[PDB]
Parts: sequence; structure tokens; C-alpha cells
Amino acid sequence: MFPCLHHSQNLLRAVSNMLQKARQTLEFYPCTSEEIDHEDITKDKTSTVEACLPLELTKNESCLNSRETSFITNGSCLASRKTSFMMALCLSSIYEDLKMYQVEFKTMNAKLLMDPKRQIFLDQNMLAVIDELMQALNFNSETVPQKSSLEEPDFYKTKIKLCILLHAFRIRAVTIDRVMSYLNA
Amino acid sequence: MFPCLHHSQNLLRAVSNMLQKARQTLEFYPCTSEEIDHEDITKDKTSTVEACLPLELTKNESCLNSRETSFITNGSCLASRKTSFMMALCLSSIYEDLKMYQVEFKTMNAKLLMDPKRQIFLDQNMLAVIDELMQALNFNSETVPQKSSLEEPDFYKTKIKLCILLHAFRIRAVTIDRVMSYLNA
Amino acid sequence: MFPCLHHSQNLLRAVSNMLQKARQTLEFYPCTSEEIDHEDITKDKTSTVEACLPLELTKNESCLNSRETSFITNGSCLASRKTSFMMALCLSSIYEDLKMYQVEFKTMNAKLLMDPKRQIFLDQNMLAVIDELMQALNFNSETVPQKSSLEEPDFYKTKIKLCILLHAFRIRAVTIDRVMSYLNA
Amino acid sequence: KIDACKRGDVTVKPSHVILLGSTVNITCSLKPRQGCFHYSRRNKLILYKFDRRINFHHGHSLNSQVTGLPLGTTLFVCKLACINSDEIQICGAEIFVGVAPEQPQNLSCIQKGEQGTVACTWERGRDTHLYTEYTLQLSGPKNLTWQKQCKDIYCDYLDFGINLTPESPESNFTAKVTAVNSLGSSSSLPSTFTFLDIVRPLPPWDIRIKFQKASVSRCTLYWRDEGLVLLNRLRYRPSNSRLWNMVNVTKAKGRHDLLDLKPFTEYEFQISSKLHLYKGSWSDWSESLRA
Amino acid sequence: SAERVRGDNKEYEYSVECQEDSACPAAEESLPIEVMVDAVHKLKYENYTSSFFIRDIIKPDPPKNLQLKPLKNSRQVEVSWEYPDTWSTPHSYFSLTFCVQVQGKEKKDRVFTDKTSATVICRKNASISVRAQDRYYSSSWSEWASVPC
Ligand SMILES: *[C@@H]1O[C@H](CO)[C@@H](O)[C@H](O)[C@H]1NC(C)=O
Ligand SMILES: *[C@@H]1O[C@H](CO)[C@@H](O)[C@H](O)[C@H]1NC(C)=O
Ligand SMILES: *[C@@H]1O[C@H](CO)[C@@H](O)[C@H](O)[C@H]1NC(C)=O
Repeated sequence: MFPCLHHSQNLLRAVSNMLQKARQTLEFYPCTSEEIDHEDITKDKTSTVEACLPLELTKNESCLNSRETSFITNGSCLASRKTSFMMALCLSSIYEDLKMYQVEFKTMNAKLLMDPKRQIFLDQNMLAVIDELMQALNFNSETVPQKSSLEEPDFYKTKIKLCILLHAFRIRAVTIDRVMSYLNA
Repeated sequence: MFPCLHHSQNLLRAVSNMLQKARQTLEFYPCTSEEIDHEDITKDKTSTVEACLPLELTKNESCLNSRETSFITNGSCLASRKTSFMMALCLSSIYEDLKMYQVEFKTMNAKLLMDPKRQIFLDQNMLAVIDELMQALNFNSETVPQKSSLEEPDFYKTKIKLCILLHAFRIRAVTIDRVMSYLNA
Repeated sequence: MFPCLHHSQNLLRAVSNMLQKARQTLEFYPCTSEEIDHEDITKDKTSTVEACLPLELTKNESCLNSRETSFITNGSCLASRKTSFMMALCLSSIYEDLKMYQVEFKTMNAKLLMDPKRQIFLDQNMLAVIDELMQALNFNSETVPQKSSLEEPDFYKTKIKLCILLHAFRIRAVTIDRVMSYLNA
Repeated sequence: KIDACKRGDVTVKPSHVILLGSTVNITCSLKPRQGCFHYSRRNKLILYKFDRRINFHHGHSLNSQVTGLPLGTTLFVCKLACINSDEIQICGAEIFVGVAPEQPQNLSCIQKGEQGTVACTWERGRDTHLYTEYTLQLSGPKNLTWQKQCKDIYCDYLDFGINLTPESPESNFTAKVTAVNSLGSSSSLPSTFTFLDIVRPLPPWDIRIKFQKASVSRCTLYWRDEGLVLLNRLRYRPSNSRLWNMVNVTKAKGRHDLLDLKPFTEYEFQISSKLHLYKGSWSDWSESLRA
Repeated sequence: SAERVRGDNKEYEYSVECQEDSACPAAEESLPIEVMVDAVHKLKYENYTSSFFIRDIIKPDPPKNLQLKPLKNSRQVEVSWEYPDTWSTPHSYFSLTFCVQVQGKEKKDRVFTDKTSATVICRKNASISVRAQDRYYSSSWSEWASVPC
């Protein structure tokens, strides 16, 4: 049993439940996988797409581009002398992916609360799981400050952006789960 | 107020009380500063003697020997982007000094307990303060495992070695306190 | 939402899962509700059967027999000045019911572990839930000491007694859940 | 008092635990007050092993002598069949057939690093079908000792949480393992280990490659490991094909003037250290350093 | 590929084999693969375009080495199966979920087990069948693998 793998399995399950709630709440807003384009915020910032691979799959090492964002932050998920750099870079990039998403999700939630009704709001449990996993991934975890606005934003745009992020995040959550399973075995 | 400075001030005070107890308990064993030679276990292993200096005092940087033991372990005492490398190397070396002393002090205490009488034993509070300071100095703190022996050692040799270490450690404790005061101001 | 009601709902669910496991593990041992007689260990010791009723249902008060076992232990589940004695006696009796069952379940588990194979063993999670609920029910909670035997008991008798207790405990768990729901509403 | 068996009681001779090969006298006896409500010469008192009929007596007293029981547990349940009513289970016995426990042939104790918890490993042998209790005892020169018990039926190893500090580098410490089961007890032969044999140096955690601060072929390797190492070994083998690694290096944390190939092609580097040349195990090779 | 007789038309099925020739391995796909078929018949030209992701179109092959092992002196029977060789490796990073239906020939005996061995009571007059799907994402179910019981 791997504790980070348990957190990652909790993350994928939490996103799956939130995604189901989002489809039910926003009946008109189009939130089916077919009608929602895949857009990834972390497209160029992080190297999870390349660094997070089984050791057998990655060989030439040429594609790792000049140790891109090679922070290699030390953390409680692995041990400093336990695994190869290929997994050390991957764990740092996964931490960065969760930081980029959590900062955005909190911004969306703060705008959603202002709605006169409560049609939809991001799951507090899902946000807590993202923070818990980041704390294990990197010791120098930064907790996002409470975000708020002094004005009211258009709600339709936030609800379309929300659906686009949730689906992309779910794909990211499976990718983290596969890496955690590989680390355990 | 600096929390690490408070721990260092607690350390110097704890050593001062233990040193006074040691002189009273071992009346025959010679434990006065005049009769005890200065011997430092961390003579060559760590660069606290050179790295831990006020920024004004250190200039040529030639004497820092090839970044000796330049682990630069990140820790809660300072912030990663807060102070110059001269203090980052110093904090790592201070952590190493406390690790070398704690491992030795625990070995002496385990031998002292076997004594039929209880003439002297290392202060549990002083050992706890050393561990607390190390936890702040470096996140990857290693807790020393309970040490024990299956035989009985000569006690006179342990009691002479104890006095030699206590006096040397007290000088080290003032050096840590001066650095912590400089960091605060 | 009532926190004790949440613990009681957790208790009923935990017993339901353990009961299903017991039927699957002990295929030959008869553990169907039809073949297992109802026997309650707490038949005369506690007054949960009479004290734990909705206020509308209990009126003559004659049937409460001379304030039987009227310890009225104060606890975090209710408040001291919040509810009528009829519910105060009930909460004490429920605490006593959980104490009688936990002491017995631990005795059975200690005998079950000695089995050369591991056909069945009491759920650690279910035992933990019983302890958590008791801590809320009464401040002076007593934690049962680790129980062990220096000999090996007959296993068939323990496995028949286990099935008889599990079914009776499940009925008790629903009774606690009904009282917790009434307290919440 | 909850009672599992109310209608009748079943006894086993000699006991539920028997040596492989022995014969058990399972006897099902019915209390006089309990019984078939209507006496009829149709009701029976069956005995079943894994729900398989072995015997049937109309009378309350039923006697059976099962033989050739294999290793394992066999559930003998004795049910009552009346004339028209369904069979009521009355009482049953679970029998564990077991054999004398195997003695551990080999015992080895290994401590990881200068600071480590001693861990001892043994070969359990054939698994007796019975609860197994393992006791590990470690004694020093004079007979002081540390004992821990591995109650778990299967134990990979038992670890002494207490660290061992050797009064002198050459001392004799003796370790023994005892296995006890209902049927019998087997104790491993005492094995005497000097502290150097138990200790195993940690693989060097640090590694640095420098080409003598120049473009020259000569390379200097700056690694770090446990302080008490009086020997060391380095892998200078070419990465494409492994060739030979130097048997010993000088007592230097930082290698100097090592002969390295003139090309800058990536080379794998592995490092090991020996705490004592005379009686110390070699450390595991350090994580390979690429180029 | 085939010449089936749907109705009387006899539809003929034509298929292509395509392999992603990208050398660099990547954990997740950001772009859908696009396939264009330029159908030509006599003097008539038509073109068809399809866009998809490999994970969405993945269909696992049936579970391999399915065997039934009866537990000693018990009604239930343990059944053990193994991962298909064709499926990508390592089997840890890429995982499958096995659904076991014992209905054979009560309506739904389907049980979803991540484990490679599950225990099911075997009626003498039925077959036990296993199916494989990608555990991580929803994928087309594999063909049933049936062993007589
Ligand atoms: C079993 O019982 C029979 C008759 O009761 C007796 O002859 C035999 O010696 C017994 N054997 C054992 C092993 O008790
Ligand atoms: C230590 O124990 C062994 C075995 O019990 C015994 O032979 C030996 O004489 C003992 N030594 C002392 C000094 O008691
Ligand atoms: C340990 O035992 C060996 C052989 O039994 C002996 O040669 C050696 O001197 C002993 N060591 C000590 C410290 O007694």
C-alpha cells in the first residue's frame, strides 16, 4: 500500500463525483465529454506529459528537454535516496500541476458563491484532497490565500470554463494515479 | 524574536545547567575548565568554524575550502529565498554539528545507565532541545535510534570523555547562539 | 446534522458489512438469520429496551423500573441542561450496551487470531467506531485492555457464538440509530 | 451466558490438536432433557465432516473413530434429524492436525549502517498446520540479553529496536531462535557473530564528477558516505561495455587523478565502501551516475 | 475483410492498419488522431474524416489462461485468470478491471474484481465467463472468456 497512491485514488474518485454533479446541475450549459474541447492549462509550464513515464518506456532521454523545470523538490512521498531522477522530476511536475489547478479552482469557487442562487459550487472535499497530496509531494507546500472579488463576474463564462477544467483535470488525475501505482509496484 | 534563536538560547542554558551538575556529581574525576583539554569531535567534518561568520567579517571567500560539505539543506529556520549562501551553508553545518553530538551523547547515556548507582546521567531535557533545534534546521531530520549494549563498559573512561565533550559542546552552543542573534538582527 | 447520529449511522453500516463477511467466510457454520436464535447479552443489565423511546410513546413512567441503572453519566453527545431525563438515562444505557459488547468482541478476536489459518477475524474499523461513539456518550470512557490467552480454545464454539452476537448487535445498532435521529429532530 | 451448544455436547479424544497420523474419537452426546419431541424409530443423530455423513445412531450417544486425517482443519458437525422437521445443528468440533515444528537451520543478523537496528532472519522450514510462536534472543559477552517474540504465524524477520554499540570492535554476540507449538519445540543452534560481521556499511549517498577542473581526461569524483570507512572501491568500467573496477581506492572521500577516457561520452559510475577490510561486508553499489 | 449478408445487400467491410510512428513516448495525449479515407468509385470521388483518442477507442482482448480450481471441501470454486500478453506493459501503469458473470445457462451474476482471482459458487449446469475493460477510463468491454463449469 502506498499512502500517496491512496491520496491519488481518493483524488480520481473525488473528481469523478464532482464531474457527475456538474453535468446534473448545469443541464443547459454543455458539459458532455463530446461537446467540451480538451484544453490543458499546464500545456507548456510542466513536463508531467514527458517525465512521468515507466522507466522501461523512457530510454533516449533526448525528449526530456534540457531538464525542463528540473526543480526536483524533495518530499515525503518518496525518499531522497530511493528512486531515479526520472521519477523525482515527475513528482515535482505533479506537485506543480496540482498548484496550477488549485489556484484556478479557488478563483472559480469565489466567483460562484456570489450567485444569487446556489446552482453549483466546487467540492470542498476535492480541494482538500488536492492540498493533502501536495503537502506529501513537496515539503515547501504553499497554501493558496482566501480569494475574493469586490465586483460580480458574468456567471455563464465561469460555468463554461469550469466544465472545460473539470474534464481536463480528471485526465490529469488518472495520470497521477498510474504513476503512484508504478511507484508502489 | 527568532524562534531558532529562542531554541539556541534554551540550548546554551541547558548545557550550562548540565555542566554545573557534572562538576558537582564527579568530585574526583577532573572536570574544571583548566584541567580538561579542548577536543572538538567535529574538527574537520564540518565548516561551522569558517562558514558561520558575520557577512562583514568574511570577504575573500578563498578560505571557504571548495564549498566544503556544501549540502545546503533547506529548512524551517530560514526561508529558501531569504538569506545569502554564507548563512545557508552555516545552518547546514550547525545541523551536522548537532547530529554528531546527539549520536555520541545517546551512546554515553546508554553506557551510564548500566552503573549500579546513578552518580550521573545526561539530561533528557538537553537532548530534547538538540532534537527540536535540528528539526527546525533541516526538514530531513533523522531521529537517532535507541542505543543499548549487551555488556558493561569501564565507567571511568566514559566519565572522563563526558566532561571533555560537555565543555567543548558549551563553546559550540555559544557559537550557534551568536549566529541566531545575527540572523534575527 | 448530529455528530453522534453520524457515528451511529457509521456503526450500523460497519456491522452490516461485517455480517455479510461473516456469512461468506463461515459457509458451513450456520449464520443465516433464520437458523440463528436471538440472544441478547444485555437482557437484564441495561434499560435501553424501555428507556430509549420517543417522548410521545412513554407516558405512565411506571414501566421504568425504579430508575433502573440510573447512572445518568454526563457526556459530549448531549448537553447537561439540554434534554429530559428520559433521553439522559437512554444515552447512559446505550454507553453501557456498547461497553458490554466491545469487551466481549475483543475477547472473541483474541481467540480468533490463534487459528492456524485466518478464516475470519473481527473488523478493526467496527471496533474503533464503537470506541469513538462511547467517548462521545460518556466522558469517563474506559478503554478495554489488550486481551490475550496462554492456551488455544475450541474454534467451532467461538465461530457459533460470534454469529449469534453479530446478528443481535445489528438489531441494537438500528435501535441506537433511531434514538440518534430522534435527538437530531 | 451465551452458549453455542444447547441441545448436546461433543467430545474429542485425545484433543483437537493431534500429531499427524493419530486417530480421534469424536463422540456426540445428547443431554437427556433435549431431544426429538416425538420418540420415533425414524429420527437420527448424524455426524458430518465438511457436511459429509460419517455415522448415524438413533440413540443419544454416538461414537466415531476417524483415522488418516490429513494436515489441516476438519469441521465435524453433529446434527439432529427428526421425523418431519428439518435437521437442527446441535454442536460441532474443529480438529487441527499438526506435526512437530521445524528447527531454523540458518540464522543471520544484519545491521544496516553504523547506526542501524539489528535484524535477524531464519529459514522456518516446513509449515506445521498449527499456531507458531517465534522467540529471538540476543546475548552479549556475559549473559545479558535482549528478547523479542514474533507472535505472527509467518515472520520474514524479527528486528531489535535497540541499536547495538560495541564496547570494543572485536566482541562476541550470540543469537538463537526458538519455535514452540502445541505439539513440540525446536531451537536453532547458537551462532556467534563479531560486531564487524553484523554491521554492513551504507552505499555512499553522495557523488560528484569533475574533470580535475579542466578539459583534461583525468577525472576527480567527490562522494560522501559514513565516516568510519577504511577502504573503498570505484567503477571505472566504460559505460558501453563493463570491463574492470578497481579492487580498492585510497581512504579519500574525494577521488583525485582517476584515469578516465578522453571522450566526453556518458559513463555510468558506481561506488562501494568497506567498513573493515579484515571482517566487514562490502556496501551496495551507489545509484549509477550518468556521464 | 469480410463479406457478410445483411439483408440481401451483402455489405463488404474494408479496414486499414495504422501505427503512431512518433518515437517519443508521452504519458497523455493532447491532440486527437485524424483519419481521412478518400473513397473513389469509377468517376465518383468522396472523402470521410474521423477524429478520436487511442484511450477512447481501446478495446481489450479476452482474459488469458482462465482456469477453475475448486477449494478443498467447500461449495465455492476459486477461478484464476491472467493479463493478455498483447496488452501494453508494464501491467502496473496500465491496468484492467475484470467483470465475472456466472449466469451461463441469477439474471446478473456479474461481479467486478480488480484482483486476478475471484471465488464463485458453481452451479453444475452453468458456464463462468470473464470480461476485461480499462480500469482507469471507460472503454469498450472485451469479448467474454468462458470456461465450462
Ligand atoms: C476410542 O474409543 C474406543 C471405544 O470407545 C476405544 O476402544 C479406543 O481405544 C479409543 N481410542 C482412542 C485413541 O481414544
Ligand atoms: C552464560 O550462559 C551459558 C549458557 O546458559 C553458560 O554456559 C555460561 O556459563 C554462562 N556464563 C556466565 C558467566 O554465567
Ligand atoms: C570470540 O570467540 C572466538 C572463538 O570462540 C575467540 O577466538 C575470540 O577471542 C573471542 N573474542 C572475545 C572478545 O572473547
